[PDB]
Amino acid sequence: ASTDYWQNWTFGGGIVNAVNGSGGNYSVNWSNTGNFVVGKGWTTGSPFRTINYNAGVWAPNGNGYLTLYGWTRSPLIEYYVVDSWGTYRPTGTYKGTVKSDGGTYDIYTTTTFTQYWSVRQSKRPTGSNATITFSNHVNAWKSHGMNLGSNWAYQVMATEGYQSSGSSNVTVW
Amino acid sequence: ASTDYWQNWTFGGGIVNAVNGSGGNYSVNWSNTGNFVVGKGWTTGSPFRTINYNAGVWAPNGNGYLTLYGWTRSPLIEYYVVDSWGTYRPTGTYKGTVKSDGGTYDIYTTTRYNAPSIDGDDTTFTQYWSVRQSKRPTGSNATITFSNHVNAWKSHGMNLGSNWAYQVMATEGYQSSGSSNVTVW
Repeated sequence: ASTDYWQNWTFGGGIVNAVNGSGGNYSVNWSNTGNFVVGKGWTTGSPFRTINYNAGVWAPNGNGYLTLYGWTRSPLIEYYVVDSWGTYRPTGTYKGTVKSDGGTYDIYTTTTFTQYWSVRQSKRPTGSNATITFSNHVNAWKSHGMNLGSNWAYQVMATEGYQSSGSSNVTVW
Repeated sequence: ASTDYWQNWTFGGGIVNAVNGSGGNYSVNWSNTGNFVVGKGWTTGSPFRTINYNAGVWAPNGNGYLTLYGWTRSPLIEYYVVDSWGTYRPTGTYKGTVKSDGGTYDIYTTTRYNAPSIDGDDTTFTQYWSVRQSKRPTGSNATITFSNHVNAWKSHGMNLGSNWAYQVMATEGYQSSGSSNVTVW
């Protein structure tokens, strides 16, 4: 599918070199300081979307996430489906598990507004075509009282980095 | 001041080559964009901020704004202070004028849909605009004393939200080409 949206949010200092490539491809190399969220995706998110991606490079040196990222309004909720990370596996209040796309994910909430997380139990292999069947996560979240808002905002396959260095190259469709 | 925030939102196709430069510097070269908003500024906006910038290059070929840009929540409001533009000078519902930083600005409001994805939801949110009456000269250090604008808006019943989001000196483009180079502090 044609992604129709590119986002770079960079907070604080240091280097965050994000490149908005042709079609669904992007790259980032970083060395900060702060925090960033970079990704390609869709302007209106859907609980039904299947995200295809291929992480040609996934090389965080420290704290970084390779993750579906998006939010809803009414109410405002941020959500993540984390397929890989660096030196820190993100966690929160444990809610349950979901099996999807050949992996098992732990379900967490963090905190004011709430964030919803699915975090793969081990790092997903990268370099081959991968799918995130978002509906599996959405339905699992519902079963643990984690319901998304009614007004859907953007939805991206993102690289997030926090006070670290690294490189990623990701193609999204 | 040090900026602590860089934003690039790019919607649709075309080429939008945005560069997060050192310090408060950034550039954008674009062609045949859908819509984009690129800017350097601050994660938490303030109605009292004094924004300094220098646009070393302002070269839109078509529709493009050189504008202060930000958001509030409670209520949700998107706001602009437009110093220059390309072929299209932005307008809306005329409210009055304000003098600030050597220029005169017209004050406008516009409305946008809050939930276009929801069938039967026709609720809206408001945008506030100050748009310079003539294009501001670029290439020298320029100031936007934002409080002057906030105060003028207030006097026309245009009140900003209590919860402040980001605030950037932005380049925006819409179905156009061009280039900009701006340093923000």
